[PDB]
Amino acid sequence: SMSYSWTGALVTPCAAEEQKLPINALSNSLLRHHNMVYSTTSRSACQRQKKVTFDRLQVLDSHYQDVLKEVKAAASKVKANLLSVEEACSLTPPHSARSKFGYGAKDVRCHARKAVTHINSVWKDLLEDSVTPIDTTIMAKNEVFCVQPGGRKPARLIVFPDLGVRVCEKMALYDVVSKLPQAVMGSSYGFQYSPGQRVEFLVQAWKSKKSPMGFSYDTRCFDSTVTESDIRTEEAIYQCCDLDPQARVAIKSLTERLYVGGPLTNSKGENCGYRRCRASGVLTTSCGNTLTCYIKARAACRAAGLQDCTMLVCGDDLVVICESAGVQEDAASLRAFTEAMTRYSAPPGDPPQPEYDLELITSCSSNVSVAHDGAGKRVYYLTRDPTTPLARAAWETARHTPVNSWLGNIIMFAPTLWARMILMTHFFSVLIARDQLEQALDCEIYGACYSIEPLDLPPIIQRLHGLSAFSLHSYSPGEINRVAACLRKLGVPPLRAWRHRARSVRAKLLSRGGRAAICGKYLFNWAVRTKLKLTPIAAAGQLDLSGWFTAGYSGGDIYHS
Ligand SMILES: C=C(C)COc1ccc([C@H]2C3=C(CC(C)(C)CS3(=O)=O)Nc3c(O)cccc3N2C(=O)c2nc(C)oc2C)c(F)c1
Repeated sequence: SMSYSWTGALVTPCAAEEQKLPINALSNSLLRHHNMVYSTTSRSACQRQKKVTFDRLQVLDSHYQDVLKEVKAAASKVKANLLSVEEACSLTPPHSARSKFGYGAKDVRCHARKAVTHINSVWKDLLEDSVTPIDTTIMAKNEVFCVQPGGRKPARLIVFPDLGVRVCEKMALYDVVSKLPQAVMGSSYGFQYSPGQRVEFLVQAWKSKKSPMGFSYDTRCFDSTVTESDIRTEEAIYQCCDLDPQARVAIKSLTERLYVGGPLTNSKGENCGYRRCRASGVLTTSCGNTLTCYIKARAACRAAGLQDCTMLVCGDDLVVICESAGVQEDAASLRAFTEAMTRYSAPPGDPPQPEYDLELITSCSSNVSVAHDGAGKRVYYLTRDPTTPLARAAWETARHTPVNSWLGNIIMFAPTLWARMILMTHFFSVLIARDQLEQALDCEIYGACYSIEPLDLPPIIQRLHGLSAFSLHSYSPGEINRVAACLRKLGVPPLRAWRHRARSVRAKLLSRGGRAAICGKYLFNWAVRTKLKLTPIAAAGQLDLSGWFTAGYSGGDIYHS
């Protein structure tokens, strides 16, 4: 079966799409080489369509079936509930795509009668029709990157059903996709961990091995590798739970009418083609991808003869750490792993490489690195190449965007050199300049949208990373070099310039008192030689962070609050 078939109609925009980073004084103060920063647009959709379109050959075997049985057995212990229309409405993001039926996200969030009447009709139709494919829209994502001269990445494609259907997905499946993944994959389910917990997991997994070896496995176009049988298997797993009778009907209908495939319509209403793989923009994308990746990977580890594996799975992202059998044996085992994954429909982009140092493994864009606290104690933390974060931060300074990656990056990468010295300094300075310090902003954590107050960053950071996040120094030479080269590449001022700026920002924050002063004291202690004593933040204990690290929701149109 082909992942997609196409009619020749274009993937079309629904508004003008700005291509190049605009010139703005505040954005330019972060990053000057604006010609190297671009947004993907519908203009490159054809290139992406070509890449994501291929035939899937899938052959399953006894290891695969053995793992599937384990998963179904674990699922049978789960109880999940329906959400009410009101509950589902409250999970809809404020800038969720408008319905084609005359209402938008705001109407959903305020339980407007036109929205609710339509939602109720969609629900009824799910209960009454289990077969007619549901329409989806195909759009080109507008995402910002820095050039790497094949130059520019083509746009990723998002495929999503109508707003009314999305609310019904929440009613049928929000509780399932929030509970089931952790229950059936246990410690391997990556989205249950804060950043601090994720680094603890990876480090302990590595340390526990006599002679560790690890790798990341990069499936080429994972969504396109997911077969109709994969998606029906997911449905069978969902049905192992104790569910409400109406949920069972809706879940089957959603599977058969939406998740397994369906027609692709552009923003002009034209038929673009037909999908027989994973939809990138449905509630079950993260759960389904994670389950499918886990099942295939766990089976493939057995096929590969890998010894004492520890896996960490987040959607299509897979890390395995295991006991080395020797260099040639390990290399052969990774070839066998790849052959198994390939048989299961998931061949690699880049072939996996065995790594014998933890820092060399990249997972969810990130690698483990080490710094030191004030007493010379090694502290592990997750970092990443800052290029994309910085490029997006510059864009988000020049233009108002619905969701701010910069805030998510500060939250998730708070212990890093670059988040601390550059992102914190820049954004506190911009927020002060624009008189926006007190304003909550939308960002994403594991794909769910949150409204977060920047003045709450210090206790958030303490909870996610530990108090040491405000005291790290003596970073690794390789990390320092990577950041430095990024700054030269992008025309970002050097770190010592940011330090000078941070001293001013800090004094301004301290002068304001309250939460602002806590931001000055804790976030910018690094910028002064005469340091303040950083004691545990009282507010940290009081923060309700329930649901932050429960499940992944990228593509699933979820808002938490
Ligand atoms: C704890 C760590 C420090 C390391 O582990 C992480 C770190 C971050 C995420 C979140 C996020 C990001 C950007 C952020 C921070 C700005 C927001 S985020 O937390 O949602 N990036 C990434 C990646 O760069 C790579 C993979 C997945 C995601 N993420 C997704 O959820 C996601 N899934 C899809 C299909 O696409 C995306 C963007 C994650 F899941 C795991």
